[PDB]
Amino acid sequence: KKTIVWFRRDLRIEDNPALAAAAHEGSVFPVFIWCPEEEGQFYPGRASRWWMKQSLAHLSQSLKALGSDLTLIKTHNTISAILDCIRVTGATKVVFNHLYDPVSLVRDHTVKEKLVERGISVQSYNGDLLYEPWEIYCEKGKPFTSFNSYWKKCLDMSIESVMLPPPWRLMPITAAAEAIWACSIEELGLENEAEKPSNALLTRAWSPGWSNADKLLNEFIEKQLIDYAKNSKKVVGNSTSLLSPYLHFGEISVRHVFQCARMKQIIWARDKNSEGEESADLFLRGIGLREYSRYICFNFPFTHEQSLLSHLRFFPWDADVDKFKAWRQGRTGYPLVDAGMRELWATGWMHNRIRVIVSSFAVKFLLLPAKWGMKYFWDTLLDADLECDILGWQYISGDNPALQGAKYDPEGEYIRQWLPELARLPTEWIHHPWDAPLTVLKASGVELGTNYAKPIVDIDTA
Amino acid sequence: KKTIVWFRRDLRIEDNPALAAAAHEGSVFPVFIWCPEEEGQFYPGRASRWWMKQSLAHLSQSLKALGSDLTLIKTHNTISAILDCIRVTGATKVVFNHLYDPVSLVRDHTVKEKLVERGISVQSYNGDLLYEPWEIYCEKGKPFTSFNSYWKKCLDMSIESVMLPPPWRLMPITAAAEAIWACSIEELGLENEAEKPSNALLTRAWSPGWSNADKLLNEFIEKQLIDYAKNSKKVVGNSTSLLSPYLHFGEISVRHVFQCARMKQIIWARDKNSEGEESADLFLRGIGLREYSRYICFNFPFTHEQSLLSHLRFFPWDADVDKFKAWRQGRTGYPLVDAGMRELWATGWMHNRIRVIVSSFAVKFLLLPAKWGMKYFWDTLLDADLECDILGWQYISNPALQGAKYDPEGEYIRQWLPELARLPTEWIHHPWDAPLTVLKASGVELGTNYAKPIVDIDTA
Amino acid sequence: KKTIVWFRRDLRIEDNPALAAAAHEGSVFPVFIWCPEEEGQFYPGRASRWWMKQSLAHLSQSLKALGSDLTLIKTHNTISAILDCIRVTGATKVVFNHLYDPVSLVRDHTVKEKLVERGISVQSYNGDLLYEPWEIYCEKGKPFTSFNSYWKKCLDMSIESVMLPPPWRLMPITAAAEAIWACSIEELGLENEAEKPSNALLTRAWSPGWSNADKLLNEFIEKQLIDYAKNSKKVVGNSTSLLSPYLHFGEISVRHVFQCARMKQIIWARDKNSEGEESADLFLRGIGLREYSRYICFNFPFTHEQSLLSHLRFFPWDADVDKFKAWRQGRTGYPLVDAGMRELWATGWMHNRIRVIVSSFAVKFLLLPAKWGMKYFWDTLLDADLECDILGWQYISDNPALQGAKYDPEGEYIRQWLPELARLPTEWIHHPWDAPLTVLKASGVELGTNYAKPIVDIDT
Amino acid sequence: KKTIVWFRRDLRIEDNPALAAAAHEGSVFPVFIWCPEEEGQFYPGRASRWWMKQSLAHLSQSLKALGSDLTLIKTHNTISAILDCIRVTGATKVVFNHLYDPVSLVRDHTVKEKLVERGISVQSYNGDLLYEPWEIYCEKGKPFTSFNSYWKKCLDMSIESVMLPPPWRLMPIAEAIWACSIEELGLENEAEKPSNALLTRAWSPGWSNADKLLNEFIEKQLIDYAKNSKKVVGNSTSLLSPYLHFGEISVRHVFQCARMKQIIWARDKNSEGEESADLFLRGIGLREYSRYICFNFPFTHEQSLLSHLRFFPWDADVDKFKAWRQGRTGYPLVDAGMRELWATGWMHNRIRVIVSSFAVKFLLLPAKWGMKYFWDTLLDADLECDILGWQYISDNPALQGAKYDPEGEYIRQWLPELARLPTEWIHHPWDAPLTVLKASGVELGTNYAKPIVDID
Ligand SMILES: Cc1cc2nc3c(=O)[nH]c(=O)nc-3n(C[C@H](O)[C@H](O)[C@H](O)COP(=O)(O)OP(=O)(O)OC[C@H]3O[C@@H](n4cnc5c(N)ncnc54)[C@H](O)[C@@H]3O)c2cc1C
Ligand SMILES: Cc1cc2nc3c(=O)[nH]c(=O)nc-3n(C[C@H](O)[C@H](O)[C@H](O)COP(=O)(O)OP(=O)(O)OC[C@H]3O[C@@H](n4cnc5c(N)ncnc54)[C@H](O)[C@@H]3O)c2cc1C
Ligand SMILES: Cc1cc2nc3c(=O)[nH]c(=O)nc-3n(C[C@H](O)[C@H](O)[C@H](O)COP(=O)(O)OP(=O)(O)OC[C@H]3O[C@@H](n4cnc5c(N)ncnc54)[C@H](O)[C@@H]3O)c2cc1C
Repeated sequence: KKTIVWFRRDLRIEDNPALAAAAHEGSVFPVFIWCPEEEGQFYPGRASRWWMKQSLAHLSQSLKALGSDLTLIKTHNTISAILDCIRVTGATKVVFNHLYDPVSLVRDHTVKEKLVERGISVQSYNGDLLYEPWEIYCEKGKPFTSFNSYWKKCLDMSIESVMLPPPWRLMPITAAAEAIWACSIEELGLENEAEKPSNALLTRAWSPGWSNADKLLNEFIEKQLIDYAKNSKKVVGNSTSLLSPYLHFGEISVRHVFQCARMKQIIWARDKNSEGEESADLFLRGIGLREYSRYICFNFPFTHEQSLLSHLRFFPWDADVDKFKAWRQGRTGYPLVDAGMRELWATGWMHNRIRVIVSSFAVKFLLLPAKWGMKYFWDTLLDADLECDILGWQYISGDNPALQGAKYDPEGEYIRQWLPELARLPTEWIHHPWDAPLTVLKASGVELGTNYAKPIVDIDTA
Repeated sequence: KKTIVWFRRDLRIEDNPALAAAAHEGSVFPVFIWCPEEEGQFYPGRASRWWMKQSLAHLSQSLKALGSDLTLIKTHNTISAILDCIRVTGATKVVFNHLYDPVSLVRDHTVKEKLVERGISVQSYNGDLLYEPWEIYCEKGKPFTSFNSYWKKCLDMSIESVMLPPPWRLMPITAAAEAIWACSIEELGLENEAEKPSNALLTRAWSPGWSNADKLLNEFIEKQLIDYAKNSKKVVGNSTSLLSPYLHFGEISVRHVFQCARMKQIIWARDKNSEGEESADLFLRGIGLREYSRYICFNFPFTHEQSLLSHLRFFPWDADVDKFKAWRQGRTGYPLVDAGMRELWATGWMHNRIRVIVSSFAVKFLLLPAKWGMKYFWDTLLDADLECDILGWQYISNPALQGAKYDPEGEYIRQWLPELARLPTEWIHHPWDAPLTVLKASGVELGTNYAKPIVDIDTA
Repeated sequence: KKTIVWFRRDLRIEDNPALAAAAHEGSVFPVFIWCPEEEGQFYPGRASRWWMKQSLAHLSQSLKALGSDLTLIKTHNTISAILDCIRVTGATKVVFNHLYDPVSLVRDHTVKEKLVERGISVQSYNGDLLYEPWEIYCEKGKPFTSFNSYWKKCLDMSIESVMLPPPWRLMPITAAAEAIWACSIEELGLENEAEKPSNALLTRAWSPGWSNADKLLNEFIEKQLIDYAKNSKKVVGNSTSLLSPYLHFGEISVRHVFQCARMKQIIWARDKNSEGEESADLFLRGIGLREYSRYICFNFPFTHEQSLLSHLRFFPWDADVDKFKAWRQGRTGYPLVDAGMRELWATGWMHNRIRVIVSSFAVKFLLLPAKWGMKYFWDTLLDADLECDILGWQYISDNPALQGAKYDPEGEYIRQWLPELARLPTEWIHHPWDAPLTVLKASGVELGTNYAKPIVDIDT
Repeated sequence: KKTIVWFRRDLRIEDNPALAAAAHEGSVFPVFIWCPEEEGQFYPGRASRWWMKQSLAHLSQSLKALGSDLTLIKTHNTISAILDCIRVTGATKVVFNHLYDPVSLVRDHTVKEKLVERGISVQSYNGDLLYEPWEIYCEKGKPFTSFNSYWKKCLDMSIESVMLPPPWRLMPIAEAIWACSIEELGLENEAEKPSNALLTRAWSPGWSNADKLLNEFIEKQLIDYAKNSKKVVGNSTSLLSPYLHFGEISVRHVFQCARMKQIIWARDKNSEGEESADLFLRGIGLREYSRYICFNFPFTHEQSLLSHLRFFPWDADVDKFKAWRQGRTGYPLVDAGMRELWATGWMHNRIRVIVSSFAVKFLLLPAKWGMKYFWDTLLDADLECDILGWQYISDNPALQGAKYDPEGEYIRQWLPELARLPTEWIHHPWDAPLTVLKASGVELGTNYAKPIVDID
């Protein structure tokens, strides 16, 4: 009994329907493979690379308490290093968890069918979704189009796979020679040397590792799930889940956040505390958006499999740099649009709606190439998914700054935290200081120019 | 397409494997049967009757939120009433859970028989035990007999069940005709109006219902599981888990107690938190006693002699009434056993230490018969589970020595016997022999505001 | 220049105006004189004495942080005693505080007129009361007669006392070997020997020392004083302030608490929190009664000229000593009565509402001589003063079926002290002997075996 | 019987010996006079002028509960109105509290010189100090030279006054000439009204709040004053400066409870606390040294400046100074100053000396030219204390920034741009070699103003 477990994005030792199977047959030794030779343009971002650089030491320490080791390996020809350890340990099946980005379904399918050459087979599993992306059908076996009708379907199926248990103890493979070309994390070029501390001060407002995701989940529900309904439009403060980074990397089983959040939604329904019950629907509706991402990405091919889906690939964005240089620096001249970008670079996370503020501003007002923008988004955000992000820059494809600010920001407290220079305007007309009278600004300490960035462009022509 | 569940001691829906398994094949219809006289002498006790009357009503709301209603039949011909309720819907399935009491075992092999022979399908499930007591083997087909040997093997076979989720939208069928006599719990014979006002005062210390179980669990594991290894032996107040009733009635799925109490055990091991790693494995071994009862009842053969298997069937040695009239009134004299019985009579629960002190003195020194022993616990103890009771007495078949390891400061005796508010611990645990002056200066004159020790410990 | 500060019942450093006045002239060194040969019948009780022994030792450490050393002395005659201190110190002035009990006014009256013969200036300083018992008169200069006729007159006073700070550094003065006839505490003997191991169990519910006082008052006012209206008549739990013993021994200054609430009340006086405003008023009146007590004990006849009003020794007494030893052991039957004495004997303190029940008991429903009723209270109350206490046995000189719901609605007070009634329904606990047998036997209470019978019929 | 107490800078009813001194007698009538033209330059700034608005709104609502009333007289001339209200009410006493600033010193003496004509006696009471500087004459009348020399004699001679009780009853007793409302007594202008809105987030005036910050501070954080006082980060300071300035809390009562817990920790041998206490009462301490020099000599011995800073020429220009309140001085340790001081009206002491010392020693502006601006925006504008520190001044942005900002998170809280540099660089970005610059998000000149200075 010898089996290899290949790890991609399931760095958790609780509710893994790939790992959990392996503990039955016999001993194992896991494997992480990093091959930057095949990703083409889909190479990871700048801090997302940082993320994997951190949880690994957290995870690999975990097997040292369950009696084994995660054994990292770099290479170009993943098949060969697979062919290597197949030669050095004599296991027969290589279990693993599915992936759904279309830079992976080509990688998996080819390596498996080239793995039968040695009479070597494989069983793939589902360890990151609620429903299969091939389960939901219409009446005639077609793909849905409206998520709302989609969510009703998944909401009344109630069929899951299993919430498996955690294994008791691993069966460890002894060792092997050093002809696999890598042993330690540093040789993996996840993070460059010139930016090692500079890309490390995000550790104040973050702490990866599934051990952390457990603390953050339990502390979340009992404390502030009752107020998620009356906070999801509040951009200020930690007013939402903050479980975006963990989910993309598979550190907390989303089919576990679906139970431990479900078993509270029933309690308030029993007590008829309809306030708390109403907050639970938007949350679970939240996760359901994520299914709409991948399910479409598999039923339809991603963005038509080309540059963009059907219409926005050759739109004449102004072929200019400094505005694009200005869009990210935080000097566009607007309170909102410049607000978060001073914070995006600060901790690599923004509210879910503010992103939809900043996003539409560039392509629809600055007229800059989204490829220059989305690439920056992939370049900077922690949890920069491949599938949902391209969904994000489709709903943003098809806004008076005054009105939407008050609803999003009622009392002018957000801008005062990420733009301290404007801490002396009245709560009225703060979000659009260029519209107020000239003399009231003199009443404050805001003078556009040398002490505050004038607006790059205005809506009068925009 | 149509099924009829049948709850016996699984008053819970989160992880009810005999429940979700019915939700997928169509529609369901819950039921609860009461066995008034087919229990013979195994009629549940007084207090234990009360806990059920508070658990069901709370539970009846819970399934109501899911869109269904629990029905309640009271008869001594279970196969008959179940055979009647079948013809109201024509279901081909009747699910339940596996139980190992000597009276429902025989009740179960027949009900399937009268159903399989009559030909209507039925599935059982397992939802009360991690390991089924037929799985564990020693070499080929023999059982173990040393619990440490048993537990040493359970820690090395992780193959077990899979905790399901709770369903979403349950659909009953019709509930058409009440000819099955859909009796109400108030119409169900659970208590007596004469004694009813007294028993309701138990709510000052407990609150039944499965939903309260969860709010206690997270209240437990996140707060005091880290130091349970240094609070199990301190009899005073609330130290232990206080889960014993909720696990007897299936108020909470035991396995989920074994997940959320393991993940908080692997974290400390990774962190070198050597203290917490000790207190974790003195709780998960705590549950381990629980299975070991079940594994002796079924796979070891039952009491071939009377209920007490092969130890005490000849030497009761007494038929007194006044002594038994004195042992349960807290007028014994020993200021440790007295502090218990008033604790039991006041809240219907004791700590595991005291449950082995009031017993040992109840037989080794008071000369009373064992049979009188078990039933009095059997009538009042909230968590009176029979399998975990014969184990309680076969473990047993001066207090100052044992007065130190369990309660050193003597804080306990000054909570339930306030007459001794002015005695130091050097004489609180045995007043009969203290110096004559110390009793005078304190508010204790033997016999007048406290009775002497009922039997001399020194000789007998 | 050189002075001798005298400590009698004001063991505090903050706001001791007799001391701060001597914090300007020169060097000071404290003194505590003891003589158990001048009080005779006024010898403070058993639990009273332990308060001194557990407050002085707390005080002495506080004065040594400022460069001083409280000396302690025994003597048969204080006059000859203090003259010894002149023998070595050779100081010049003498400052003390005023008292009002009938034993001190005679002694201290001799002190002034017997030290001027030695050409020694001597002063007093009234730092224990709010208003002088002699300054308040009627319009015609006669005294008042009734409390409420007096309290309104005391809410508009002009010539107030003064608040003081604590000095920084005290210049001590070392004279010679300690003294004649005595030592620190050993020869004064605040406690006998064998009584010591028992008394220490009082520390669980009290902690002497003025340093603990300030922690309490700040903890009491800004946390509990808002609800004093709704807790003044609830017997269970720490309803009232729990300040009585400190304010007797002067461990806190009465003119500092009275300020700390008035400045507090005016805050609520602005926001229209009358319910918070009104509860503040009762505590204010609570100080009014106590001050009222010192009034009539000075300008009205000395203890009314007798323990019984002037003679009051002829009416029916029927001295049956059996009940007395029967009463104070808490075995009388009336569960509220025996509730008290099982708290009075375990923490040396009761709620004042309770103290008017039992006090009515020993004389009315039992006919015992009142002097037997003081000898117990004086012997075990931790705040057994002389002046307010005589008021207690004078304010009195009612059916429990009613007042039971008056002061303990749900009956929590009985079940905390008497646990054997833990299974009566609440509407019967306050009077069991009216119960029907179908509920006594149905509960665990058998009148006459474990819980004593009524000592006497209520219609007697 | 009636007496006219005269509230000047003691807006509180607790421990006010200029008020309760009337209570022994009888009816009173409080009045508050303002004159925006007799103070000349000392016309209080925008910051302090706003603070006055809340307290009087808070005191008037306070005294009325005692069955009384407090008008709001305004005048062209102070001495005139008092004799005017005299005739209307016909009292015999006009008590008030002292103020030891020379601009108002002579004023009270001017009214002590006119009241003896009418034959109504006056009584001034000590309501701001533990030691009214007349008694502390040492060595027969030669004042001290340092502070600690001054702070020592008072200790061994620690005689004080008696903390007087609060009052119980205030039975009180036409147009007090051309009586004016609250808003005609202009403390604000029309424009600056809404901009004063956000300042409420930082403070909440009123004597009824001073006690809370007092009692909360004494029993919660006074242990950590010895270890937090040299930390710019967070709230590691009492923040009791304004509440103490306007007489909203009796300064001696603060010394009382402080000394109480001090000796308490001496009992339990908590040696760590006992240094936390003695350091703190030193904090109130040097305040007393301010008025001690301001009495025995007028401030700077005659005028606003001692005798010197008229030579030693300045960098006569405003575009330099125009940067300062704009907070573009390059050094984030300074530009973290103005961005706060502009937005809160308060700065920690240590930052205050590193910003104050800058304008004269590096920017080289006129010293008075910067002091005046502080009077406009610091919520604690006080001549007898502002001139103290400015006379206290007359280093390295990294060598000193290390003690008071170990992680720099104080800068990443007020300077949202620089949130991505290592802690050992964020005080002087120009030293960070270029490899750590473009990788980080800052390029000086566009993403952050270049330091307009030569560092040496
Ligand atoms: C004479 C006698 C009779 C008893 N009768 C019962 C009975 O009817 N029902 C009952 O549940 N327990 C019985 N016990 C055991 C004991 O009362 C309980 O197991 C335990 O004290 C309950 O406290 P707890 O819930 O805090 O236990 P904790 O140890 O704090 O944790 C709760 C869990 O501990 C388990 N556990 C701990 N010790 C034992 C044990 N010795 N045997 C079985 N399970 C154990 C329980 O199953 C329960 O699920 C008896 C013991 C004796 C000596
Ligand atoms: C029969 C009888 C006997 C009493 N014997 C004593 C005694 O020996 N010693 C003693 O100190 N008090 C005695 N009292 C007064 C009162 O019962 C106690 O002071 C009791 O402690 C009041 O509760 P408290 O002080 O804890 O309430 P708190 O709120 O803690 O105290 C209120 C304050 O007001 C005073 N006070 C309140 N009510 C009264 C009152 N009716 N008379 C006098 N002062 C009052 C208390 O001394 C205290 O300073 C007696 C009262 C009665 C009716
Ligand atoms: C150049 C300079 C000018 C200043 N101008 C003023 C001014 O106009 N108004 C003003 O109120 N304060 C002034 N200060 C004092 C200093 O600004 C205060 O410490 C700070 O503004 C408030 O902090 P704090 O009250 O919480 O200090 P804490 O120590 O927590 O407060 C204790 C109290 O002691 C006094 N105090 C504290 N530090 C000092 C100090 N360094 N010098 C004098 N007294 C002090 C204050 O009354 C303060 O409220 C000045 C200090 C300097 C160096």
